[PDB]
Amino acid sequence: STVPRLHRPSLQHFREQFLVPGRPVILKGVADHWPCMQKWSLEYIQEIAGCRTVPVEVGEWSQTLMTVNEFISKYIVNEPRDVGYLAQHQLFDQIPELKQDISIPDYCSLGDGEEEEITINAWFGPQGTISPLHQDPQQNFLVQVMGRKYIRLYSPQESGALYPHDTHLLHNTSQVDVENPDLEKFPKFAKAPFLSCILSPGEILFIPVKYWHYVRALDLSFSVSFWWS
Ligand SMILES: O=C(O)c1cc(C(=O)O)c(NCc2ccccc2)cn1
Ligand SMILES: [Mn+2]
Repeated sequence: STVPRLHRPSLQHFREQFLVPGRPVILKGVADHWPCMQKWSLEYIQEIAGCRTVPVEVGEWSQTLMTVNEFISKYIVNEPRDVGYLAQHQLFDQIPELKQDISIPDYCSLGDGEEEEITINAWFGPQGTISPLHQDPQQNFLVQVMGRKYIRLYSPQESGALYPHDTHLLHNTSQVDVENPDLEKFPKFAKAPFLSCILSPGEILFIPVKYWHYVRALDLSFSVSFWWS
């Protein structure tokens, strides 16, 4: 079944019906008028960030460094040879002029943490970037600015059917390939219930703390995640 969509729910409505019980929801009408929604093009990103060094994941992922200009030329526009992903980078601490184009969702103030401790990551890459099914240790607002993303969500109650890796460093990551699972090795995965959605520009997906999520970009995509408690 699909993640529910609510237009600008009250802080109390969000707190009681989603944050406290830990239920995913897509928030409409919240981020859809942030300046990033109309301003962020490849052209704007190149103008404001082109010459800055960014970390890039190259898909068995390896990690390298290059300028934003280099990243767009090699992994976005010029019939890329491999998949490059400007992933989980605090681009707005590096480039404060870009932080003017976003805000922190008001719903974050329902958390128990300081606003200064909210981690804001950029997720900028071509069509076809894929995450492993994984869980994070904080709440998350994932804001879609450019393009769409297909996302699959499994509650923490279903962890047993997701076969987490046995190593400590990877215990938060599933061994299963969500979209082509090995049911001979991971048979419990097939009957695990889940929510899914296509997240589109202007929309905010609330991923509850420790909720397992899987993310595949359907187009050239730019997302901003807010990790908060
Ligand atoms: O908001 C999040 O918590 C979040 C969003 C994404 C995302 O892709 O948008 C994500 N993917 C991780 C990844 C994917 C491909 C290569 C290397 C890392 C992880 N976490
Ligand atoms: Mn994540």
